[PDB]
Amino acid sequence: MVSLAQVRGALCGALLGDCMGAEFEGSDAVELPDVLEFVRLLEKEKKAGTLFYTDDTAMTRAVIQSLIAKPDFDEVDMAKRFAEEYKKEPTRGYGAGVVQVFKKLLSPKYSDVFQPAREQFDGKGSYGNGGAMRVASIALAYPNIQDVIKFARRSAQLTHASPLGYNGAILQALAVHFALQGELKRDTFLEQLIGEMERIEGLPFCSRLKKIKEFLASSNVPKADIVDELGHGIAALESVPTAIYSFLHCMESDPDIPDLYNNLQRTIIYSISLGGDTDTIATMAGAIAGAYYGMDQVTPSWKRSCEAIVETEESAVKLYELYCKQL
Ligand SMILES: O=c1[nH]cnc2c1ncn2[C@@H]1O[C@H](COP(=O)(O)OP(=O)(O)OC[C@H]2O[C@H](O)[C@H](O)[C@@H]2O)[C@@H](O)[C@H]1O
Ligand SMILES: [Mg+2]
Ligand SMILES: [Mg+2]
Repeated sequence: MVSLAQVRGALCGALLGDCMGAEFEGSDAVELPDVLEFVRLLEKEKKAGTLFYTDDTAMTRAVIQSLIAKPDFDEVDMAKRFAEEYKKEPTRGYGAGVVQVFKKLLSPKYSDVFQPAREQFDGKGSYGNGGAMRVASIALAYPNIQDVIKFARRSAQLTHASPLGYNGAILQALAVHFALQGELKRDTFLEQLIGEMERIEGLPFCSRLKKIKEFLASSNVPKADIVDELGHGIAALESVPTAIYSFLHCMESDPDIPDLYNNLQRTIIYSISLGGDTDTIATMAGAIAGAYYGMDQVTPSWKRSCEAIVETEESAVKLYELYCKQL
């Protein structure tokens, strides 16, 4: 049985990764030293709430409010909350494409809430990581893996109609789902994910999960190799496996990151140090780590720095009660 500490951990880990990663997003200059300096400064900051969240968290909050309002899952309700959140705070950092989905949903013209997403990119759909950046809460609300898969897919398909986009969301939901199942050994965790994605894809995501297995079996893998083989990009394929790798890697000491940081801290630091799409890779890695290690590794000095931490903690309690009702 999942603990309150795990649901809280996942949501706070997602918030921290977004808030902390946001400062570096789209840098091909961010290096580990920058991130370590940022963290030391952040811990000494006298004012609370100095880091604002981005679209990653804005959409997360909308997903959560939809699940609480309509716990059997209502994609029409969720689409409306996404569109209305966009309209209310359009500057949070959304992808250039997905804005058009929100505009179409806000218009009177579409009865099918999935149709705007299908029309994206000449009808091929978005392959971006926006479906995955917000999907953790599906795994926190629905214990049954079949529900996690079908609702991750549908939640993603409101904006991301490409199989790369919505399979990336499924993968991220499954990573959170398997992280909730306890002391899970690295090898078991990957076997669980590969098992599910082979069925779902069959294989681009499986191929990357296989590379992850190879990397974890090596030592001192340079950042360059991770970036080159897994990616650090806005495409789901180039970010969701990378977030999973970050989590798995950070289950053990990293030679470049001081051991005074706990595993969840290490995970967020490491994620951000890979550069590229840093808010999204760290929000995804942070969700997984939070689910795994729980709220005991979300420290007071870190969490107080984030916009909407109190609202986030309150929403975790509500999600936990939905999870418990689903049992
Ligand atoms: O099919 C495609 N063809 C061509 N380009 C594609 C395609 N799918 C995604 N993209 C690219 O991926 C981008 C993002 O996808 P989309 O517009 O659907 O938004 P999405 O929400 O996927 O972007 C999420 C990212 O946005 C913020 O950075 C946020 O923090 C996160 O990193 C698009 O603007 C395109 O550059
Ligand atoms: Mg963002
Ligand atoms: Mg991002």
